[PDB]
Amino acid sequence: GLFGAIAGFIEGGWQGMVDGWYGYHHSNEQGSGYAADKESTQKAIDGVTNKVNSIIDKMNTQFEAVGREFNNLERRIENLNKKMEDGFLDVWTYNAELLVLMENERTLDFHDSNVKNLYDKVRLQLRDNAKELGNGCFEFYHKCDNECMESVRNGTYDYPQY
Amino acid sequence: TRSKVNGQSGRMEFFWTILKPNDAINFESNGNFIAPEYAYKIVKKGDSTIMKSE
Ligand SMILES: *[C@@H]1O[C@H](CO)[C@@H](O[C@@H]2O[C@H](CO)[C@@H](O)[C@H](O)[C@H]2NC(C)=O)[C@H](O)[C@H]1NC(C)=O
Ligand SMILES: *[C@H]1O[C@H](CO)[C@@H](O[C@@H]2O[C@H](CO)[C@@H](O)[C@H](O)[C@H]2NC(C)=O)[C@H](O)[C@H]1NC(C)=O
Repeated sequence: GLFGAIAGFIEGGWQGMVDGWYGYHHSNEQGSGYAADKESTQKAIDGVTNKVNSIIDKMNTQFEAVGREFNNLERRIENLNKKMEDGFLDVWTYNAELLVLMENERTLDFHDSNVKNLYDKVRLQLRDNAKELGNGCFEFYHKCDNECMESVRNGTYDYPQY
Repeated sequence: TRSKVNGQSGRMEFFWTILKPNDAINFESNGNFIAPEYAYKIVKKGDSTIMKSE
Protein backbone atom coordinates (compact mmCIF):
# COMPACT_ATOMS: atom_id res chain seq x y z
CA GLY A 1 0.00 0.00 0.00
CA LEU A 2 0.95 3.60 -0.48
CA PHE A 3 1.74 4.17 3.19
CA GLY A 4 3.91 1.08 3.71
CA ALA A 5 2.31 -0.20 6.91
CA ILE A 6 -0.35 -2.77 5.92
CA ALA A 7 1.37 -5.81 4.44
CA GLY A 8 4.59 -3.77 4.61
CA PHE A 9 6.70 -3.29 7.75
CA ILE A 10 3.68 -4.70 9.60
CA GLU A 11 3.74 -8.13 7.94
CA GLY A 12 0.19 -9.22 8.66
CA GLY A 13 -3.03 -8.38 10.46
CA TRP A 14 -4.35 -9.90 13.69
CA GLN A 15 -7.19 -12.40 13.84
CA GLY A 16 -7.07 -11.87 17.64
CA MET A 17 -8.08 -8.17 17.55
CA VAL A 18 -11.80 -8.43 17.01
CA ASP A 19 -13.01 -5.18 18.48
CA GLY A 20 -11.64 -2.61 16.10
CA TRP A 21 -9.82 -2.14 12.88
CA TYR A 22 -6.53 -0.86 14.38
CA GLY A 23 -4.97 -1.22 17.76
CA TYR A 24 -2.28 -2.43 20.10
CA HIS A 25 -0.78 -5.66 21.30
CA HIS A 26 1.09 -5.46 24.61
CA SER A 27 3.42 -7.92 26.29
CA ASN A 28 4.91 -7.63 29.80
CA GLU A 29 5.37 -9.54 33.06
CA GLN A 30 1.65 -9.38 33.92
CA GLY A 31 0.60 -10.90 30.58
CA SER A 32 -0.33 -9.93 27.06
CA GLY A 33 -3.25 -9.06 24.82
CA TYR A 34 -4.94 -7.02 22.15
CA ALA A 35 -6.65 -3.67 22.56
CA ALA A 36 -8.44 -1.74 19.85
CA ASP A 37 -7.75 1.97 19.35
CA LYS A 38 -11.34 2.96 19.23
CA GLU A 39 -10.88 6.60 18.24
CA SER A 40 -8.75 5.85 15.19
CA THR A 41 -11.26 3.10 14.43
CA GLN A 42 -14.37 5.30 14.76
CA LYS A 43 -12.70 7.90 12.55
CA ALA A 44 -12.34 5.24 9.90
CA ILE A 45 -15.95 4.11 10.31
CA ASP A 46 -17.26 7.67 9.88
CA GLY A 47 -15.18 8.24 6.73
CA VAL A 48 -16.14 4.96 5.05
CA THR A 49 -19.81 5.40 5.99
CA ASN A 50 -19.87 8.90 4.52
CA LYS A 51 -18.14 7.57 1.40
CA VAL A 52 -20.67 4.89 0.75
CA ASN A 53 -23.58 7.29 1.24
CA SER A 54 -21.82 9.87 -0.97
CA ILE A 55 -21.47 7.19 -3.69
CA ILE A 56 -25.04 5.96 -3.38
CA ASP A 57 -26.41 9.52 -3.33
CA LYS A 58 -24.35 10.90 -6.29
CA MET A 59 -25.85 8.16 -8.50
CA ASN A 60 -29.35 9.22 -7.30
CA THR A 61 -30.08 11.51 -10.28
CA GLN A 62 -29.40 9.39 -13.37
CA PHE A 63 -30.84 8.57 -16.82
CA GLU A 64 -34.22 6.84 -16.90
CA ALA A 65 -35.25 5.24 -20.18
CA VAL A 66 -38.79 5.49 -21.49
CA GLY A 67 -40.55 3.26 -24.04
CA ARG A 68 -41.10 4.90 -27.45
CA GLU A 69 -42.34 3.08 -30.54
CA PHE A 70 -41.96 3.88 -34.23
CA ASN A 71 -43.57 2.60 -37.46
CA ASN A 72 -41.82 0.89 -40.42
CA LEU A 73 -40.98 4.22 -42.17
CA GLU A 74 -39.50 5.87 -39.05
CA ARG A 75 -36.30 3.80 -38.89
CA ARG A 76 -33.98 6.78 -38.66
CA ILE A 77 -35.50 8.25 -35.50
CA GLU A 78 -36.01 4.78 -34.03
CA ASN A 79 -32.24 4.27 -34.43
CA LEU A 80 -31.61 7.70 -32.98
CA ASN A 81 -33.76 6.86 -29.97
CA LYS A 82 -31.93 3.59 -29.43
CA LYS A 83 -28.43 5.11 -29.80
CA MET A 84 -29.48 7.86 -27.39
CA GLU A 85 -30.73 5.50 -24.68
CA ASP A 86 -27.80 3.06 -25.01
CA GLY A 87 -25.37 5.99 -25.00
CA PHE A 88 -26.54 7.20 -21.59
CA LEU A 89 -26.57 3.68 -20.12
CA ASP A 90 -22.94 3.16 -21.20
CA VAL A 91 -21.99 6.57 -19.71
CA TRP A 92 -23.61 5.80 -16.36
CA THR A 93 -22.24 2.26 -16.36
CA TYR A 94 -18.77 3.75 -16.88
CA ASN A 95 -19.29 6.31 -14.13
CA ALA A 96 -20.46 3.69 -11.65
CA GLU A 97 -17.76 1.15 -12.37
CA LEU A 98 -14.94 3.68 -12.43
CA LEU A 99 -16.13 5.36 -9.21
CA VAL A 100 -16.13 2.02 -7.43
CA LEU A 101 -12.64 1.16 -8.69
CA MET A 102 -11.18 4.56 -7.83
CA GLU A 103 -12.76 4.75 -4.38
CA ASN A 104 -11.90 1.14 -3.52
CA GLU A 105 -8.24 2.00 -4.13
CA ARG A 106 -8.60 5.08 -1.90
CA THR A 107 -10.38 3.09 0.83
CA LEU A 108 -7.56 0.52 1.05
CA ASP A 109 -4.92 3.25 1.14
CA PHE A 110 -6.98 5.10 3.81
CA HIS A 111 -6.72 2.13 6.18
CA ASP A 112 -3.00 1.84 5.43
CA SER A 113 -2.67 5.52 6.33
CA ASN A 114 -4.59 5.17 9.58
CA VAL A 115 -2.22 2.35 10.63
CA LYS A 116 0.90 4.27 9.71
CA ASN A 117 -0.32 7.28 11.68
CA LEU A 118 -1.16 5.16 14.72
CA TYR A 119 2.31 3.67 14.61
CA ASP A 120 3.94 7.11 14.33
CA LYS A 121 1.69 8.44 17.17
CA VAL A 122 3.19 5.87 19.49
CA ARG A 123 6.75 6.29 18.12
CA LEU A 124 6.54 10.04 18.75
CA GLN A 125 5.56 9.47 22.41
CA LEU A 126 8.16 6.85 23.25
CA ARG A 127 11.04 8.49 21.36
CA ASP A 128 14.30 6.99 22.75
CA ASN A 129 12.72 5.20 25.76
CA ALA A 130 12.18 2.11 23.54
CA LYS A 131 13.82 0.12 20.71
CA GLU A 132 12.04 0.43 17.39
CA LEU A 133 12.27 -3.20 16.25
CA GLY A 134 11.15 -2.52 12.67
CA ASN A 135 8.09 -4.77 12.53
CA GLY A 136 5.44 -2.67 14.21
CA CYS A 137 6.84 -3.30 17.71
CA PHE A 138 8.56 -1.24 20.37
CA GLU A 139 10.65 -2.91 23.04
CA PHE A 140 10.87 -0.83 26.25
CA TYR A 141 14.11 -0.15 28.16
CA HIS A 142 12.19 0.16 31.42
CA LYS A 143 9.48 -2.16 32.79
CA CYS A 144 6.10 -1.08 31.45
CA ASP A 145 3.22 -2.43 33.55
CA ASN A 146 -0.45 -2.34 32.51
CA GLU A 147 -0.93 1.28 33.60
CA CYS A 148 2.26 2.17 31.72
CA MET A 149 0.85 0.38 28.63
CA GLU A 150 -2.48 2.15 29.01
CA SER A 151 -0.74 5.56 29.07
CA VAL A 152 0.77 4.69 25.67
CA ARG A 153 -2.70 3.95 24.30
CA ASN A 154 -3.93 7.13 26.09
CA GLY A 155 -1.56 9.61 24.53
CA THR A 156 -0.44 10.21 28.14
CA TYR A 157 2.90 8.33 28.18
CA ASP A 158 5.03 10.45 30.56
CA TYR A 159 8.42 10.52 28.77
CA PRO A 160 10.45 12.43 31.45
CA GLN A 161 9.31 9.85 34.04
CA TYR A 162 11.46 7.31 32.20
CA THR B 1 -56.01 -4.12 -56.15
CA ARG B 2 -54.51 -5.36 -52.88
CA SER B 3 -53.33 -8.69 -51.45
CA LYS B 4 -55.77 -10.58 -49.21
CA VAL B 5 -55.05 -10.16 -45.50
CA ASN B 6 -57.57 -12.14 -43.42
CA GLY B 7 -59.28 -12.79 -46.75
CA GLN B 8 -59.93 -9.09 -47.46
CA SER B 9 -58.77 -6.95 -50.41
CA GLY B 10 -60.46 -3.92 -48.85
CA ARG B 11 -58.76 -1.83 -46.13
CA MET B 12 -59.79 0.20 -43.09
CA GLU B 13 -57.76 3.35 -42.21
CA PHE B 14 -58.50 4.61 -38.69
CA PHE B 15 -58.10 8.17 -37.33
CA TRP B 16 -58.40 9.89 -33.98
CA THR B 17 -58.52 13.20 -32.16
CA ILE B 18 -58.80 14.64 -28.63
CA LEU B 19 -61.96 16.68 -28.40
CA LYS B 20 -61.48 19.27 -25.64
CA PRO B 21 -64.33 20.28 -23.32
CA ASN B 22 -66.93 22.68 -24.75
CA ASP B 23 -65.71 21.88 -28.32
CA ALA B 24 -67.77 20.20 -31.03
CA ILE B 25 -66.77 17.60 -33.67
CA ASN B 26 -68.46 17.74 -37.08
CA PHE B 27 -68.77 14.94 -39.64
CA GLU B 28 -69.93 15.00 -43.26
CA SER B 29 -69.78 12.11 -45.74
CA ASN B 30 -71.00 10.54 -49.01
CA GLY B 31 -69.96 7.00 -48.04
CA ASN B 32 -67.14 4.81 -46.76
CA PHE B 33 -67.66 6.34 -43.29
CA ILE B 34 -66.88 4.28 -40.21
CA ALA B 35 -68.79 6.33 -37.66
CA PRO B 36 -68.04 6.53 -33.93
CA GLU B 37 -70.50 4.97 -31.51
CA TYR B 38 -68.41 4.93 -28.32
CA ALA B 39 -65.64 7.32 -27.28
CA TYR B 40 -63.42 7.36 -24.16
CA LYS B 41 -63.42 10.06 -21.47
CA ILE B 42 -60.02 10.79 -20.03
CA VAL B 43 -60.83 10.87 -16.32
CA LYS B 44 -57.45 10.23 -14.72
CA LYS B 45 -54.13 11.57 -16.04
CA GLY B 46 -50.86 10.50 -14.39
CA ASP B 47 -47.69 8.35 -14.56
CA SER B 48 -48.05 5.23 -16.68
CA THR B 49 -46.26 3.28 -19.41
CA ILE B 50 -46.84 0.63 -22.06
CA MET B 51 -44.55 -2.29 -21.16
CA LYS B 52 -43.64 -4.88 -23.87
CA SER B 53 -43.71 -8.39 -22.37
CA GLU B 54 -44.83 -11.94 -23.06
C1 LIG C 1 -71.58 22.91 -26.89
O1 LIG C 1 -70.72 23.52 -27.81
C2 LIG C 1 -71.00 24.91 -27.80
C3 LIG C 1 -70.22 25.57 -28.92
O2 LIG C 1 -70.16 24.71 -30.06
C4 LIG C 1 -70.55 25.33 -26.39
O3 LIG C 1 -70.63 26.67 -25.83
C5 LIG C 1 -71.20 26.77 -24.40
O4 LIG C 1 -72.43 27.37 -24.79
C6 LIG C 1 -73.15 28.40 -24.11
C7 LIG C 1 -73.92 29.18 -25.18
O5 LIG C 1 -75.29 28.77 -25.23
C8 LIG C 1 -72.27 29.34 -23.29
O6 LIG C 1 -73.09 30.18 -22.47
C9 LIG C 1 -71.35 28.51 -22.42
O7 LIG C 1 -70.46 29.37 -21.70
C10 LIG C 1 -70.50 27.45 -23.16
N1 LIG C 1 -70.15 26.57 -21.99
C11 LIG C 1 -68.95 26.42 -21.47
C12 LIG C 1 -68.98 25.54 -20.25
O8 LIG C 1 -67.97 26.96 -21.95
C13 LIG C 1 -71.47 24.70 -25.40
O9 LIG C 1 -71.00 25.15 -24.12
C14 LIG C 1 -71.42 23.23 -25.42
N2 LIG C 1 -72.55 22.75 -24.63
C15 LIG C 1 -72.68 22.66 -23.30
C16 LIG C 1 -71.56 23.05 -22.38
O10 LIG C 1 -73.73 22.25 -22.83
C1 LIG D 1 -5.54 6.75 30.46
O1 LIG D 1 -4.91 5.82 31.27
C2 LIG D 1 -4.05 6.44 32.18
C3 LIG D 1 -3.45 5.25 32.89
O2 LIG D 1 -4.38 4.20 33.18
C4 LIG D 1 -4.90 7.28 33.12
O3 LIG D 1 -4.18 7.79 34.28
C5 LIG D 1 -4.66 7.12 35.48
O4 LIG D 1 -6.06 7.37 35.66
C6 LIG D 1 -6.63 6.65 36.75
C7 LIG D 1 -8.15 6.70 36.67
O5 LIG D 1 -8.55 8.00 36.23
C8 LIG D 1 -6.05 7.27 38.01
O6 LIG D 1 -6.61 6.69 39.19
C9 LIG D 1 -4.54 7.05 38.01
O7 LIG D 1 -3.95 7.73 39.13
C10 LIG D 1 -3.85 7.50 36.72
N1 LIG D 1 -2.51 6.89 36.69
C11 LIG D 1 -1.56 7.14 35.78
C12 LIG D 1 -0.27 6.39 35.97
O8 LIG D 1 -1.72 7.90 34.83
C13 LIG D 1 -5.58 8.40 32.35
O9 LIG D 1 -6.48 9.03 33.26
C14 LIG D 1 -6.35 7.80 31.18
N2 LIG D 1 -6.77 8.79 30.20
C15 LIG D 1 -7.85 8.70 29.39
C16 LIG D 1 -8.76 7.51 29.44
O10 LIG D 1 -8.09 9.59 28.60
